[PDB]
Amino acid sequence: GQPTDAELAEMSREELVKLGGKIDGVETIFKEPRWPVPGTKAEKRTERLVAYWLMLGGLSGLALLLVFLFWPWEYQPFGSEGEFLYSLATPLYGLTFGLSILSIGIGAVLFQKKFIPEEISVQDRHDGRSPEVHRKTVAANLTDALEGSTLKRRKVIGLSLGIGLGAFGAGTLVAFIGGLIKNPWKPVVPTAEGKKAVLWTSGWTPRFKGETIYLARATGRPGESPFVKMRPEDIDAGGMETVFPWRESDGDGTTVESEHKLTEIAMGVRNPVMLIRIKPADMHRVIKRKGQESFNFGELFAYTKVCSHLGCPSSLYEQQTYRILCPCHQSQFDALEFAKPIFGPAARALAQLPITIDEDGYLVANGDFVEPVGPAFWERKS
Amino acid sequence: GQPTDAELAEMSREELVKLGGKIDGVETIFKEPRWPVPGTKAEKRTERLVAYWLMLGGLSGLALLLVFLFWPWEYQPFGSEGEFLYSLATPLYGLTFGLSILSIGIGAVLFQKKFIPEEISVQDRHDGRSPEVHRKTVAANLTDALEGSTLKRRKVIGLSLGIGLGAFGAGTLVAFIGGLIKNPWKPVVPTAEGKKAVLWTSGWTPRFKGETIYLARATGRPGESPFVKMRPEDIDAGGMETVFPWRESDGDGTTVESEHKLTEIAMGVRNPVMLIRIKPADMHRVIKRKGQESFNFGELFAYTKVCSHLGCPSSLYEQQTYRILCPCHQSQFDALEFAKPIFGPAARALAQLPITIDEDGYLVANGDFVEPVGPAFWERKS
Amino acid sequence: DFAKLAAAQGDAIDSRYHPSAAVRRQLNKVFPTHWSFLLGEIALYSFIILLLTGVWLTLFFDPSMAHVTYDGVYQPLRGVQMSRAYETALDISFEVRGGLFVRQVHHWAALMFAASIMVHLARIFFTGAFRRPREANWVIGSLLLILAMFEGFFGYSLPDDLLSGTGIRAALSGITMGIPVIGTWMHWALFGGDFPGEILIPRLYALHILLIPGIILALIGAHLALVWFQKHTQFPGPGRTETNVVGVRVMPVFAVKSGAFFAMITGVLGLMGGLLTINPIWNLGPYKPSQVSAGSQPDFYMMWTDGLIRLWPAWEFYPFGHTIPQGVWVAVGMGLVFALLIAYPFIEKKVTGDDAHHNLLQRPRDVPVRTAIGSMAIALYLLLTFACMNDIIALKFHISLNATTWIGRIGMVVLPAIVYFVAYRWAISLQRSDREVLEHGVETGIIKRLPHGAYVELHQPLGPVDEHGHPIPLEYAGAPLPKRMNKLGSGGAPGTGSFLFPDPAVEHEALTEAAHASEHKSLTALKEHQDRIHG
Amino acid sequence: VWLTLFFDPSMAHVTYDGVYQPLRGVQMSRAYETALDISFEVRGGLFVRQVHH
Amino acid sequence: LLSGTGIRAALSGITMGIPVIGTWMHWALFGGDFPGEILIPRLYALHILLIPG
Ligand SMILES: CC(C)=CCC/C(C)=C/CC/C(C)=C/CC/C(C)=C/CC/C(C)=C/CC/C(C)=C/CC/C(C)=C/CC/C(C)=C/CC/C(C)=C/CC1=C(C)C(=O)c2ccccc2C1=O
Ligand SMILES: CC(C)=CCC/C(C)=C/CC/C(C)=C/CC/C(C)=C/CC/C(C)=C\CC/C(C)=C/CC/C(C)=C/CC/C(C)=C/CC/C(C)=C/CC1=C(C)C(=O)c2ccccc2C1=O
Ligand SMILES: CC(C)=CCC/C(C)=C\CC/C(C)=C/CC/C(C)=C/CC/C(C)=C/CC/C(C)=C/CC/C(C)=C/CC/C(C)=C/CC/C(C)=C\CC1=C(C)C(=O)c2ccccc2C1=O
Ligand SMILES: CCCCCCCCCCCCCCCC(=O)O[C@H](COC(=O)CCCCCCC[C@@H](C)CCCCCCCCC)COP(=O)(O)O[C@H]1[C@H](O)[C@H](O)[C@H](O)[C@@H](O)[C@@H]1O
Ligand SMILES: CCCCCCCCCCCCCCCC(=O)O[C@H](COC(=O)CCCCCCC[C@@H](C)CCCCCCCCC)COP(=O)(O)O[C@H]1[C@H](O)[C@H](O)[C@H](O)[C@@H](O)[C@@H]1O
Ligand SMILES: CCCCCCCCCCCCCCCC(=O)O[C@H](COC(=O)CCCCCCC[C@@H](C)CCCCCCCCC)COP(=O)(O)O[C@H]1[C@H](O)[C@H](O)[C@H](O)[C@@H](O)[C@@H]1O
Ligand SMILES: CCCCCCCC/C=C\CCCCCCCC(=O)OC[C@H](COP(=O)(O)OCCN)OC(=O)CCCCCCCCCCCCCCC
Ligand code: HEM
Ligand code: FES
Ligand code: FES
Repeated sequence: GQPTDAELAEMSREELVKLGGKIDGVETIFKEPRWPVPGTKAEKRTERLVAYWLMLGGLSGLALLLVFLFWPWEYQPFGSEGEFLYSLATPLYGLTFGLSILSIGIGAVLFQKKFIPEEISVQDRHDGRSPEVHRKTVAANLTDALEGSTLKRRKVIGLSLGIGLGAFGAGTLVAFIGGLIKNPWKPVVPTAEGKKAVLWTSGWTPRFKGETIYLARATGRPGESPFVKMRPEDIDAGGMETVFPWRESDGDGTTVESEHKLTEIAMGVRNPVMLIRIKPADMHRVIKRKGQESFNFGELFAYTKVCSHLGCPSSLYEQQTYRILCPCHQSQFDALEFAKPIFGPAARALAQLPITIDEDGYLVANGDFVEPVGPAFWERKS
Repeated sequence: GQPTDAELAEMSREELVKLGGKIDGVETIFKEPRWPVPGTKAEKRTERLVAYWLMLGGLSGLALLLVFLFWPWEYQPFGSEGEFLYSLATPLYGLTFGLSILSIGIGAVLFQKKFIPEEISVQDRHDGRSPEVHRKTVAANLTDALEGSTLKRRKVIGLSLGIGLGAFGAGTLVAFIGGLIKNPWKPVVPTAEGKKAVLWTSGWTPRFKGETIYLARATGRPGESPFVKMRPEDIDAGGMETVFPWRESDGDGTTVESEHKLTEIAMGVRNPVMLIRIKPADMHRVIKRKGQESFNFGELFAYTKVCSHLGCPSSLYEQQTYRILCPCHQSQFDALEFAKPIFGPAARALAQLPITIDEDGYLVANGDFVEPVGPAFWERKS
Repeated sequence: DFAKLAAAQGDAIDSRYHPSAAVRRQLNKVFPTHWSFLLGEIALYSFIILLLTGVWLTLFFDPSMAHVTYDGVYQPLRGVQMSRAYETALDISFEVRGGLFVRQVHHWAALMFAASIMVHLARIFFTGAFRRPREANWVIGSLLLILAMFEGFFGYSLPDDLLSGTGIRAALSGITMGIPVIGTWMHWALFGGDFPGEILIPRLYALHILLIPGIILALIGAHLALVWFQKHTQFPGPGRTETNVVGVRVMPVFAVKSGAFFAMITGVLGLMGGLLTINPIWNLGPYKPSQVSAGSQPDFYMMWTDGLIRLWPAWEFYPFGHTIPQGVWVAVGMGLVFALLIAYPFIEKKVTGDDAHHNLLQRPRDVPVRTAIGSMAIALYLLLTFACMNDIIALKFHISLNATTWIGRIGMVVLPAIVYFVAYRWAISLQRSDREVLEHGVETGIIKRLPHGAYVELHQPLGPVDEHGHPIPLEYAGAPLPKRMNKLGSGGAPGTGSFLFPDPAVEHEALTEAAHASEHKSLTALKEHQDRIHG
Repeated sequence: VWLTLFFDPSMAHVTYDGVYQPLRGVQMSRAYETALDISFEVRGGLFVRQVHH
Repeated sequence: LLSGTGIRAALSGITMGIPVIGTWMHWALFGGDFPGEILIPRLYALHILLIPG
């Protein structure tokens, strides 16, 4: 029960380790070497085994360096000599790296399990409820700090500090978050009926009364003339085409003024629509919505692609069933009837675009959606 | 010298604080309250002073909140009603916020300096050379961990682990930094003499032999026709114009194909050149460089704007002194002579562009710089 | 003279500072050597790899919606308008040496991070490591899991892709707009406008590389510090009590094996990044509101939220002139899930009454109701995940898509009940098996009695044997029981020579009796310590 | 943190088309555009960036 | 303009003037020539996460 002022000099390594364990509350029981018997060749075999694992790790690390610096990396076009090498380039990087570090780890584990001595050290756990001396001394220190400070005695300071901190926190939090806060209902998008909020308006909202908005088909041409006017004859019974609200002013993408209007048309969340041609035989099964009975142009029905539930496109059109399925959450809308959901999370029908043909026979929108078209939100259905 | 098993129950707060100080090596000397005499009105005045500071902090925080929520923020174009309010909008935010928190801090400092008791506590510093028990026990623990592990006896493991870790480290670091490393001398920029390095080539390098590269003036027009062909008559004696390497193929910025070539021309580091009209009276003071004697067209001299030292534009021009000054580090080049540096950090003359007039009189480069034009680097002058 | 250099450096360190006592405490700290306690280390190591690969990725990633035509190397996407984010992700994939590998190992590390967090949560929940001393640790770990989920969401949303973009559009935008009073305002604040607002990906990039990783790093620091100082709990065992830690010291064994385990986890993740393709965005065109795909799934750690979206039955309410879409249902469901997960230890202690300081873990069999509840929750989570995957499940395994949706809908209230009942009974039957072993000994081969033809299994008692054959039953002590003589001192001495050739008999005997002496020495040391604690 | 919530790092060229009139239709990088947005079109953004600097 | 001029001076010129590896450091920092399209994203990473960390 003494700190060993001078006995440490002659205390051996084992005695010093035991002393450290004792001081820390740790008693090492059965710390025994793995190879008490000397000169055996099983020891040499295990030595060679861990050495082989570490050397495999090193060889694989060298392989990683050699393949990384010297290998046919770099994308190779389809069906070109060197495509196979490129394809298995990254796999080789990963294989070499992972094998190297994994083999090093295996060697380290084997060294721990075969050479580092085995111990069952048991540590005294002093968890919970620090001794009463420490508890009461901490409590006394904190209480003396609080009471000596003379707080809870200067009522004016107690209340004034609270008011000041609360007001400063209020001001700071409000100034931090007001930059982010924006009004969703600020009228910004221009429209024939004056500026309106974004959610109400899509690319199909007439900017000026009587504007012509063609159901332009989006050819995949990279950049130039991405949207081209469309005609009813182009679609045939049981066919679907994704159309966009193209204006004569939004000409081809050749100019710089254009190719931004066209990019806006393409990136409009509520812009894309699906034009579906209902078969003449199945035209008798169509059930129409209130205020949407005349929306269809003969056997052409234009429904927003944006799913009424969370707004994913509902592109999966199934003919001979007339079901517009959404891939995001597997909701079917019955196209024959007004595009009402007959399965899945959706509960509101897809907005139906009024369509017709202008002069020259090109398909144009005969108005705007009679309801907001994207996914629903609080300020809706009124 | 005992842990006070049951004395802590009757130990008072002061005694417990002293005990904690003793345990931690801290002796609190002269912990005296600021207001030993009770009922004095100086105490009340100081109380009210700190309260006033905290209340000023709170009022200023509320002011920050109200100003942030309700003030004519938002940019106002110029000389507009509301421009004065906007100009001091942000200053009001900062004034209110800073005043609030500064007043809170002043109140806290005053409370500490006027009400919290004054103490001169002295702590026992046990720095340096932990007691020999701790030192020797740590050394024994580490040495036992090392020797017991049986390392420094398995030479094959000792060397194999080192080799493996070193090889893995080198594979990993090379594979980390290798993505970033790029040959600065990969021939990428096309040229009449085949692909050349970016540093060798600039916008004035003829892509094909005999190409016409007009010295186009960069009008400030926002986007359309930013670069316009130029004629010698446009400048007058003692005039400087910044010109760029415009090709007929790089037409106005109306198209999308254009407005990218033009943006490249504008953003070319080595592209901008300064065309200087040397006064005919001072034309006799001109000295000319080796191989640059015919570069000037009459009294027109085209020197790269990029300073020869660190590459800032040397845009400042002093006529009647003929000194091209660089703002970055105050280096002057004598335009009369070949643009050799006659002051400042620069040590290499600015590269001189050959110039002439094609048919119709428009100014066109009569070749390319006979030297690399940007700032110097290791692989230069050969 | 490396020894002299080490001694001099140690003396200099102990003179400038005085870390001798503290370092000795750290080295002597004892950690239990149970395998299940490495599950948290797996998550920690995956997190470290995530940091290291994320730094490399940020060195090459550009977050922006600024439209650009690719004009890169990847021929199948040339001249197509794309965000700079997608363009730089493609540049990492193709135009940076090893960038594809780095991003793949980063994504695989993210998946392993989520999976190992889930496995660690299962370990602690089923073993009762959240009780009185460590409910705060449980709480911060739950916050950590939520942060990991959402950071993975933002991470695979960072490179604007068709899949990730449609996932964002669904989850973030739709469910945010759905929220009744502040949904649209939250949407506009987050996106700075309508959904495709031109600040979304920069904001997510900041949140994902700086903000959320910073919070996760701080919480992991708190977690590891708490585990370090509230000494790690342990399973009941021979010398293990509520007031001691039986295991190995930090320095010689635990440090070495933890470092080696980190090396091996890094190796597994690198091998996956090499051999397995993760998120091949190049196949996925740049995000466009019109383009879609059939799959449209999130990473597995958000697959349960997506499956909740899919399965919940389209119940929308329409108050006076307003709408309460089906997204708010899932929002509230997620809120409930997180709230219950965070508040379970407090719920557990309110229900049961346990306010005792628990340092010995409980076997999941020994705690049936909690084991049953955890099994029920895991069954619900798996059902939700496979419901999210129902599209591909229906496609490959030929099941109607409607059939899978309704299987999920019915099973999210049926399968939890079935799994609860089965798990409760399974735990009680595991207890019954343990007591059978305690009272009869381990089972072995059958023998036919000499005089008559009775058959007796020839058990092996685990404790003192009565004067007659039957043994004195032992008392259950919360520790696993050996049900196979396999794992006891029976049939365990193969020729110790080598795989192909033997060793000299003298060497074999020396080694085998040395091992016998060592193992009986360990057993005797544990037995003596156990007797000393109470006796 | 507040600035990162609003800053967009990129050289992707863009015409401003913002609120600051003296720089309208001028080619600029997205970094500059979003710094201008912080200054002008975000409430307290000018103050936040100024106190940051 | 101001800060980009400062970058052009220091980060580009000083880096590219260094004798043995100057141009190699320049190209590896800027992803190519000075106005390389990754400079500001790289600095953003360095400035919000790496160096502040
Ligand atoms: C919401 C929900 C769960 C709806 C129900 C849909 C569903 C999961 C139905 C079960 C799927 C199965 C098992 C179809 C086989 C036909 C069938 C139902 C037989 C009867 C089932 C039964 C009780 C059999 C008794 C014996 C028994 C337990 C058999 C199970 C057989 C199987 C399939 C075991 C493994 C379970 C399994 C992997 C199911 C598919 C789950 C997923 C998400 C696979 C993901 C996955 C896919 C989809 C790949 O295409 C792929 C391609 C290349 C590499 C990797 C993968 C990959 O990991
Ligand atoms: C009954 C009983 C006895 C109870 C016990 C009492 C009890 C609760 C004790 C514990 C006390 C607790 C929990 C104290 C607080 C601990 C705490 C927070 C400490 C600070 C932690 C720290 C250092 C930093 C903060 C870290 C942090 C973010 C913590 C919170 C983690 C949580 C809960 C995040 C939840 C996020 C979430 C979904 C919020 C809902 C808001 C909504 C609906 C947003 C819209 C939304 C978004 C934005 C999506 O991205 C999304 C993606 C996929 C599907 C849907 C959605 C979606 O709906
Ligand atoms: C193409 C390309 C770029 C490729 C590269 C991919 C990339 C971008 C990044 C990954 C590349 C790299 C750098 C990989 C290697 C990563 C790495 C450092 C691996 C180390 C593992 C290794 C090589 C081991 C060798 C074998 C050996 C001799 C091991 C013993 C000595 C060692 C290394 C000990 C390490 C100990 C260790 C893991 C310390 C971690 C430090 C931390 C963060 C916490 C410590 C800690 C731990 C570990 C707990 O478990 C714990 C449990 C309960 C309470 C508290 C704690 C606690 O505080
Ligand atoms: C206790 C605090 C009491 C104050 C309550 C504050 C909430 C009431 C707001 C009062 C101001 C409204 C009228 C005048 C203003 C107005 O009409 O703005 C509206 C938006 O209101 C704003 O200004 C910013 C809102 C302020 C954020 C408040 C943060 C939440 C608070 C309540 C929580 C912290 C308080 C402390 C409690 C918590 C303590 C912690 C425990 C809409 O913006 P908009 O028309 O689209 O223009 C956009 C510009 O605002 C936009 O800043 C700009 O950045 C643009 O993006 C722009 O488009
Ligand atoms: C001990 C390690 C021994 C290995 C020494 C490594 C240095 C020699 C490199 C050997 C490979 C050179 C020939 C084949 C390859 C070749 O021609 O590439 C050149 C560039 O060499 C590369 O590949 C990447 C260089 C490797 C980085 C090395 C990092 C420094 C090392 C030496 C320090 C760590 C080692 C451990 C010691 C420190 C221990 C810590 C104490 C030029 O690229 P370029 O033609 O422009 O194409 C670009 C593509 O490279 C580019 O990756 C791609 O990303 C593009 O950007 C592309 O444009
Ligand atoms: C993050 C990146 C980190 C760096 C990692 C990557 C670094 C890789 C560097 C090695 C790559 C190969 C060097 C290429 C480039 C190279 O370095 O040039 C060589 C130079 O060898 C010599 O003779 C020089 C020795 C003779 C003069 C004696 C000088 C003593 C000096 C050095 C003492 C002062 C040192 C003071 C230090 C101050 C430090 C300041 C802080 C010769 O030209 P060459 O190898 O044929 O390359 C041709 C291009 O010269 C050609 O312009 C082009 O057209 C191509 O053809 C290209 O291939
Ligand atoms: C995927 C699965 C869903 C996820 C599941 C995780 C959520 C937590 C799990 C289960 C909670 C319900 C447990 C069952 C609660 C038992 C009810 C009772 O009757 O109370 C009897 C007790 C014993 O009393 P005893 O003296 O031992 O005598 C024996 C008498 N026969 O009393 C009490 O102390 C407690 C009284 C009230 C406790 C309140 C607990 C709930 C608090 C709200 C948290 C949300 C709950 C969500 C539920 C899903
Ligand atoms: C802490 C847990 C983290 C998780 C779970 C996580 C998850 C992910 C995932 C799954 C991806 C998708 C990768 C791909 O699609 O190829 C990703 C991307 C990314 N991560 Fe993280 N990450 C984490 C931390 C970090 C950190 C700390 C950084 C920065 C140091 C970072 C930087 C990035 C970057 C820049 C990307 C985009 C790269 C790309 O699109 O390929 N991540 N993250
Ligand atoms: S996103 Fe279309 S049904 Fe849910
Ligand atoms: S940059 Fe021109 S003198 Fe230095």
